[PDB]
Amino acid sequence: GGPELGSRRRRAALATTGNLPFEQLPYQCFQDARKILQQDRAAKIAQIVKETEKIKLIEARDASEFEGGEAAKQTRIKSLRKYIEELKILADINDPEVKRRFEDGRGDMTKPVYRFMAERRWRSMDYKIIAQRISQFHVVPDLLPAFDPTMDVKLSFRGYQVSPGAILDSRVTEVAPTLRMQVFDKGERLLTVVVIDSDVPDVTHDNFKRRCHFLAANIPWDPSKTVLSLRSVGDRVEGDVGKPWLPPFAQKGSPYHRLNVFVLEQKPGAKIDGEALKKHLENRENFSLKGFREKFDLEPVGFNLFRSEWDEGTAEVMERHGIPGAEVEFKRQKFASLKPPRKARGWEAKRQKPKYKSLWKYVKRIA
Amino acid sequence: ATFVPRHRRPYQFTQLVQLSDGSTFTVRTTMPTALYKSAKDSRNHLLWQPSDKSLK
Amino acid sequence: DPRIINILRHFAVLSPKRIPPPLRFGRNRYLRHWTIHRAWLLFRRQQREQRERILMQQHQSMSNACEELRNTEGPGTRETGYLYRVAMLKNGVYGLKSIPIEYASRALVETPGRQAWNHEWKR
Amino acid sequence: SRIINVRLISMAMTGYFYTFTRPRTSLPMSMLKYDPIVRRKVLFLEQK
RNA sequence: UGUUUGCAAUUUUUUAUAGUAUAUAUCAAAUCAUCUUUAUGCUAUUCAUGGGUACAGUAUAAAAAUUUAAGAAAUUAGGUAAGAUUUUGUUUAUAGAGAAAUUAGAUGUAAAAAAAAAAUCUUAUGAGGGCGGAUCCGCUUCUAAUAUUUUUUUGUAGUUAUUAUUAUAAUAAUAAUCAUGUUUAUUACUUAAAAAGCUUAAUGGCUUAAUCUUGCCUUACUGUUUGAUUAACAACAAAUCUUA
Ligand SMILES: [K+]
Ligand SMILES: [K+]
Ligand SMILES: [Mg+2]
Ligand SMILES: [Mg+2]
Ligand SMILES: [Mg+2]
Repeated sequence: GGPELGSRRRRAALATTGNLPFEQLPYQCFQDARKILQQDRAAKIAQIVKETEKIKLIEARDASEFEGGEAAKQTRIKSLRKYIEELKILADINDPEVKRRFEDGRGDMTKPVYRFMAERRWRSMDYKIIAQRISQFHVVPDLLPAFDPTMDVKLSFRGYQVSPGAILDSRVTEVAPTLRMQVFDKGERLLTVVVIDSDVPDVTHDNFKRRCHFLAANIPWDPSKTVLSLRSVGDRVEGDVGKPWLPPFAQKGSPYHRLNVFVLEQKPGAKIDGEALKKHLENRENFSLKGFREKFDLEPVGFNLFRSEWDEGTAEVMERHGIPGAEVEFKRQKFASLKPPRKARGWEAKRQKPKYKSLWKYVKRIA
Repeated sequence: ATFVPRHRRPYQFTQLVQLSDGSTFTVRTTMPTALYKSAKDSRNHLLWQPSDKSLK
Repeated sequence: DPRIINILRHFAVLSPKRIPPPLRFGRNRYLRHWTIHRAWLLFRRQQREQRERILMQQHQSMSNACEELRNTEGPGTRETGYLYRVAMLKNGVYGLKSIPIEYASRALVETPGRQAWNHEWKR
Repeated sequence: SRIINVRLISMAMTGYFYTFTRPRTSLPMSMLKYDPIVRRKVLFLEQK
């Protein structure tokens, strides 16, 4: 009856009740509803064998036979392959234990079923807020022309999970964040993580420039991995660090800085050279995600946001890492009226010089 | 903040309705009666049984 | 007045504060209800797909016969498709006496009556 | 005559007040306003 | 012992442990007033006010309750958040019901899925492009994206059933097909103008909210201050909008 068995209710209910599987509980309706789904899963598995053997026949068939050639043969197998995937999900979407295993976090993410429910959970709320953060914070069209996130990305600083688009302190955001990424797609792909600060103020040209605060690539990720620590990118996990984590900072006077954490997927069998990635940032002071993505043929999949402004701990954080620019404050540009000065008008305004000293009782000290 | 109204339904029973022909079916109603014996109905009305001569 | 109070007492019970509260199920009960819910919806699908399959088959049979009937000729010196054009007429279909009241009024019943069928009916 | 101008006196006893109008055939006014003397939101009540 | 009595199911936080940042448990708060006597009484039976007896999944005697409709009324008008989006009139039908009373109606479409070739601009804080004078400016090629072409096409399945041939299967055609979802479905687009509504006449505007409904509120705040109304009213002043 230890903590390794669950909660107090389970540990308590597991000693006063009988040992019997949940599926074997002798309840009329529950056992009568499990018998309907029982023969259904047998009918779905019986359909996966009829559609599986139907692909072999179409696979071992000369393209000349098909009136449409090889093009009409790949569109018929495409609809069949997709029709099998839906049958594999419909064979366990009604299982009562599969729902229990996924809710308890003990579900295997290497199976289509668990990835289907895991994706239906992310879209319910988490996708909605991040889709809103992309639009409201003007990530699009600023960084990307259009972006529809496809994977979940939650970043936490020193254990504490930070919500999307939250102004964090310069001391909290001093160490590499941990990414809690969940991928809902099959296979293992290389993921590229790029943290770009899009609000660096350039006073010389009166505009903002983009500065990359972190860059990594060649990070193998499967749908079974959850946590990724940006500290050990080249020590524990495989990866190439183009630029180590730079402590976010924001000079006094300038508005809050947006730090966009982007996760981009590399195409199959495309490993970025460890020396060509550290050369891209050389002599590049306006890191453009658009151009960078187009050169390595990457695709944005996940994204998260967190802002950072001037705080009490900003000055000290710059001292440790030698970040220059601490003794620089920004003041709002003031636009004075463009109307040329004009002589004052009125009876009182005319008679305000020493000439009309006898009429100064009507002109001076007016409320 | 749109309110979620809760349904206000009265108690309902399962009633057997025996028509004038002796046939019986089950229905869901609010009345407490158990069996409703119907002496007059469409099966004993000339308008619904114009060809019947017994009722004519 | 006393009879009216009896009426009010009925509404007072249906007040939002008096009616029962929303159900509160545990996990095991909730999961069991989920299976009962899941199966019932699937069971409707099977009844729906079955009911819709029969409706489709019947329509195909009508279309086959009608399409074939349109190509035939006769009887005798009658132009091709005369019978097809006559069958499509809807004279009285939407009238008052379209469908006999007796046939429609009779419905399915859980148990039969004293006389299930009347064979003594005379024209 | 139908509308009167009342004075909402601060309950911090700082002497600041707010003047709003209300009909005579109504209840006295009572609001949570900002007292600039203490620079905090306190309870303001009608004078009478 | 708040939270439904058969078992890690929402979010964040607290604490503890293992652990080297993660993992589980735990705690608090939010969301919600679900009603909680394990029997002490009742019931049947039996035996002398009473003493037993009952053996409980077809659950039970063993708790069916133990000490006067506001969601029927109020036309409440500002800040903020969310949800709803023709509400007017006309017309159709509808016991009492009539010229005149209430209610229900009153457009259509889509929801497996495309790939690919060039061309015409336009854009780009794309290639830090090239050439003149990384970012400014004038020239400019290339890629990318949007738009456009009636352009150049290719594919248009799968599933259920029908028919035809072929040896229950295969092939071809035809019809249907948003649907793993409490059919009252749902979601998106579309539905002339006028009208209704928005403190009050008229004009303009709003339907993607400025209308309506609901939750919490009282910024209908204090001081100073910016730029304007082609330098308010063809001066001044009292005014109107606006910024920090
Ligand atoms: K309001
Ligand atoms: K209209
Ligand atoms: Mg208003
Ligand atoms: Mg109307
Ligand atoms: Mg002037």
